[PDB]
Amino acid sequence: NGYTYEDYKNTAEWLLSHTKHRPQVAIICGSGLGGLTDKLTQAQIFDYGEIPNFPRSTVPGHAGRLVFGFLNGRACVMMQGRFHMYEGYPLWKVTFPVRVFHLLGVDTLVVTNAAGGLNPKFEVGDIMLIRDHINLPGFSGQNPLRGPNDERFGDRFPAMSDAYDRTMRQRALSTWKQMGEQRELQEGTYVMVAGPSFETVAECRVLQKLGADAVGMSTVPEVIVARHCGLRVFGFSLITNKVIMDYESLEKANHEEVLAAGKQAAQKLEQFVSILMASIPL
Amino acid sequence: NGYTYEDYKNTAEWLLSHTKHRPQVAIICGSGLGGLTDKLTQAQIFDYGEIPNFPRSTVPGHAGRLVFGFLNGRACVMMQGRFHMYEGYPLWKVTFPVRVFHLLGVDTLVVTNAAGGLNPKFEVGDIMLIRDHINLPGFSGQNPLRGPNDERFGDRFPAMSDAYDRTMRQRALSTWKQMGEQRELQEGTYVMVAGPSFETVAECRVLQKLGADAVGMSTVPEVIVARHCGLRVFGFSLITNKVIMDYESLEKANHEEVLAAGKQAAQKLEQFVSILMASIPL
Amino acid sequence: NGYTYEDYKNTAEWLLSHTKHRPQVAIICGSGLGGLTDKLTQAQIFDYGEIPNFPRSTVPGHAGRLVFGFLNGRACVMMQGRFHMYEGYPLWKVTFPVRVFHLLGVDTLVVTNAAGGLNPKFEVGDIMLIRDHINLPGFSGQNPLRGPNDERFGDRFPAMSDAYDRTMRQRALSTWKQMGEQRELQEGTYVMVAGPSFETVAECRVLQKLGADAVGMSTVPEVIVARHCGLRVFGFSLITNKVIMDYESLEKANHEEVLAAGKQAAQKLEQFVSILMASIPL
Ligand SMILES: COc1ccc(/C=C/P(=O)(O)O)c(Sc2c[nH]c3c(=O)[nH]cnc23)c1
Ligand SMILES: COc1ccc(/C=C/P(=O)(O)O)c(Sc2c[nH]c3c(=O)[nH]cnc23)c1
Ligand SMILES: COc1ccc(/C=C/P(=O)(O)O)c(Sc2c[nH]c3c(=O)[nH]cnc23)c1
Ligand SMILES: [Cl-]
Ligand SMILES: [Cl-]
Ligand SMILES: [Cl-]
Ligand SMILES: [Cl-]
Ligand SMILES: [Cl-]
Ligand SMILES: [Cl-]
Ligand SMILES: [Cl-]
Ligand SMILES: [Cl-]
Ligand SMILES: [Cl-]
Repeated sequence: NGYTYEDYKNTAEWLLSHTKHRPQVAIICGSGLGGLTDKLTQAQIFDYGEIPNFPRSTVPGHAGRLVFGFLNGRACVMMQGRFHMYEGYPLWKVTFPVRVFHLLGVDTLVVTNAAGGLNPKFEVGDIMLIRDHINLPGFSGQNPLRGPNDERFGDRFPAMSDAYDRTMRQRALSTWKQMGEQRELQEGTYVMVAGPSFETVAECRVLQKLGADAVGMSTVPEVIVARHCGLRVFGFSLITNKVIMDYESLEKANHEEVLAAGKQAAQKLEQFVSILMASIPL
Repeated sequence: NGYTYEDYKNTAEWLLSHTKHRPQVAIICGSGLGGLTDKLTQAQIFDYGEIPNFPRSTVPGHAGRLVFGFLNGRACVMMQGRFHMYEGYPLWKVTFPVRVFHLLGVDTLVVTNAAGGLNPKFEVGDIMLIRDHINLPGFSGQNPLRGPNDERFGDRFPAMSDAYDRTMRQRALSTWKQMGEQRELQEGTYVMVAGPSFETVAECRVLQKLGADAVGMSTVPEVIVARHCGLRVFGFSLITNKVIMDYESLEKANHEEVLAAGKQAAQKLEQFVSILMASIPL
Repeated sequence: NGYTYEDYKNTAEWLLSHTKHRPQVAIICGSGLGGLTDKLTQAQIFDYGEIPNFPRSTVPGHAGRLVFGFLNGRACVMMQGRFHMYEGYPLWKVTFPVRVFHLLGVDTLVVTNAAGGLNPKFEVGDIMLIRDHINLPGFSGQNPLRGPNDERFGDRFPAMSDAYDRTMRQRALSTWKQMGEQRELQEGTYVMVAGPSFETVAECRVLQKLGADAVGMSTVPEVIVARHCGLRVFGFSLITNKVIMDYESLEKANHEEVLAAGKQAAQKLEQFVSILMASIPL
C-alpha cells in the first residue's frame, strides 16, 4: 500500500476545501447507473484526475468522475467509474475512495454491480439484494486490509458476518411494493471472482455448489473497508445474464449482453435508488 | 506485465526472419512428449535463449527449445519445455509463447500435461481429454489477462464456457478406435493448482467435491490466452498417478512415479498426437 | 524470495556461535502459549532484532523473541511471536525461521494456533489435533516453496498427504487421559485463510462444505517448509470461538474473545506441551 493516513486526510480536506457539499451517503454506481448523476439536484462534478491521490484509469474509454449533490433530499457523493482487480489495480487503490468518503463523514455506502445468475430462479433484468458475499480472492491473501492496520480507521480483525445491514434490506423490500414492479426483488449471496474472462461450466458448477446466487468482479473489497470504517452498507446486483451451467447449450456469455441489460434497467434502477434515500436513517 | 505489443511483434518477425516454416498448429509438449520432436520431418530447432524476449528457465536442468517442422503433413511449432507458476514465473511470462504463436498465424493449439487422477474410474497410464478446466488461481486474481487489454489480441472479457473445441474431441475419440488401444480414451475436467507440493487428503477431497477429474499445475493459463486470441484449443492429460484420497493408505505421491508414467506412455502419446494432425482442419 | 542459502547458514551459525543450546525440538507458540517460556529451565532469550536476517515485526505491540532451553528434559527452541500473511509478510519471510531451525539440526516441529470451530461438535476451549490441512492460499500460488528449489533443503515436489505424524497424534491422545481432562481431545482438518477480517456466513458454509473442522490464519506455510526439510510435524488448535453459521444469530466474532479463550486455556496448553516432550522420540 503506497498511501499514508496523511495522504487520505489531504484528499478529504482538498474536497472539503473545493465544495460546500457535506455528504452522508456514498453511492458507487455499477452497470446502468451511469445517468443517476442526471437526478442529483445542485450537482458539483470532479474528474478523478483533479482529485488528489485519486487513482485514475489508464484506459482511454472511461474518465471516472466524482459528483456531490442531493438525491431525494439526501446529501450524496456518487462514484461514476469504478476500479477492478482485472484492470490491474491493487486493492489498496480499488478501495482508496471509501476511506476518503469516511473522512468526509459519510456514514452510509450504497454499492451496485452487474452479476451473472447462478441461482436458476433468477432471470435477466432481475435485482438481487446482497445479503452476504463469498470473498474468494480474500481467502488467498487478496484482502484490502492486508498490511499494517491503522486504529484511526478501525480494528485489526473486523467481523463481516453482519456486513449487509438487515434494516436497509427490509426497508428495500417495502420500497419495491411501492414501486409496484411486476417482478419480486430477489435476495442472495454474491461471490466475487477477479476475472476478466467469463466462467467455464465446471467453474459455474463450483460457484453454485459453494452456495453463491450471483457472480461479479467488484464490490466486495469496498464493502470490507466500508465495514472496517464503521459504515452502514447496502448493495444489490443487476442480473445481466444466466451463467451457462451445461455443455449442451451453444451460448457464450458476452460483455455486449451486460451493457444491454444495463441500458435496459437504467430507469428502474435510478428510481429504486432515489426512493431508497428516504429510508436512509439521518 | 513487462511486454509491449512491439515486443511480441519483434519476436514473431525475428522467427519469421530466421525460418521458412509457416506453422498452422502449435503443440506444447507436457510429460512424456519429450521425443515427439524426433517425429518432425524437416526439423529446425531454436533454443529459447536465442529467441528474443523469450523467457529462459534459470534452472540448470532444462534448456527449453522451440522446434519448427511437419508432423503427419501438418506445419507445427512444438514447445519442448514449459513455464510453471511453481517455478516463480508470472503468467505474462508463462503464456508469452502463445501470443507469439498467434502472430506467426498458428490457428490451433494442442496442450498436453501430467495430472493426478481424482476420478476413481481413472488408472495410471490413462489419457483424459480436457473437456473443461477449473482455474482456481484465476478466481483469486492470477489470470493471464489481468491488466490492460490489447484489442489486437482479443476482447477485454472473453468467454471460456466453449474453450475446448467439441469437434476436435469427437475426432479424437474416433482416432482412438483406429489406434485400437486396450483402454478407452477418458474425458473430464482438469483443475489447475499452483503447487509445487502435492495435495493433502482433505485437499484431494476438496478438488473431487468441486467436480474435478484430474489435477495438474499447468495448461490453463495457456488455454485462456489461446482462446483470447481466437485459437482452436484441444488438450489431454496423462494420468501419472491416483491422488491419495484416504488416511489409511501408507503411500505418498512422488515426481519419480510421474517421470516413470511419462517414459512408459511416450510411444502411445507420440502416435496419438501425429495421427491427430490429420483431423486438424486446414 | 530475498534470502540465499548463505543467508540461512549465516543465521544458523550466528545462533550456534551465541548459545551452547543444541535443540532437537522447535515449538511455534500460538494463542495462549505466551508464558510457556516461563517453564523452560536454563532459558537463553534472543530478540528477533539481534538475530541476523530474522524478520522483525514493524508493529510496535509485539517484540518477537526466540528462546533456547530445556522443557521436560527436551532441548527446545521456542518462537514467541509469529509472522502472518495478514501482517503483509511474504511467505519466504513467514517460514524463514523453520529453515534456520533445520540448520540448527532440530528434527521436530510443534505448531500451536487459535482457530474458529466449523465442526458443530466443537466447543470454545477445546483442543483439536491437526490431522490434515486445506491450504487455500497455496492453490492460488501462495505456497512458500514457489520459486527455485534448493536440493540442500529438499525435493522440488514434496508430498504432504502424510504431513502430520500419525505416531505423535496417538501418543498425544494417550497423554490426554494421563492429564485426566474433563473434555475429549479433538482431531480434525485446519483450513488456512489469509484474513485478517473474520468470515461471512456464506464463507463459513463454504469452509464447512469443503470438509474443514477449524479455520485459522497461520501454521500451514510453516508445516509445508518443515515437511520439505524432513522435519516430523505435530500441531493442534485452541478452539477460540464457534464460527457464526446462520443469519438469525445477532453475534459477531471478535479478537477480544480470542485473547480471552487464550488466557483461559494457557495453563492447560502449557501442561499438555511439556508432558508431550517425553513422547518425542530422541
Ligand atoms: C465480464 O464482463 C463484465 C464486466 C464488468 C462487470 C462488472 C462491473 P461492476 O458493475 O461490478 O462495476 C461484470 S459482472 C458480471 C456480469 N455477468 C457475469 C458473469 O457471468 N460472470 C462474472 N461476472 C459477471 C462482467
Ligand atoms: C508435483 O510434480 C509434478 C511436476 C510436474 C507436473 C506437470 C507438468 P506439465 O506436464 O503440466 O507440464 C505435475 S502434474 C501432476 C501429476 N500428478 C499430480 C498430482 O497428484 N497433483 C498435482 N499435480 C500433479 C506434477
Ligand atoms: C481474526 O483474529 C485472529 C487473530 C489471530 C489468529 C491466529 C493467530 P495464531 O494463533 O495462528 O498464531 C486468529 S485464528 C482464528 C480464531 N478464530 C477464527 C475465526 O473465526 N476465523 C478465522 N480465524 C480465526 C484470529
Ligand atoms: Cl498517477
Ligand atoms: Cl496488483
Ligand atoms: Cl496486487
Ligand atoms: Cl532474461
Ligand atoms: Cl510472480
Ligand atoms: Cl505474479
Ligand atoms: Cl529489516
Ligand atoms: Cl507479499
Ligand atoms: Cl507476496
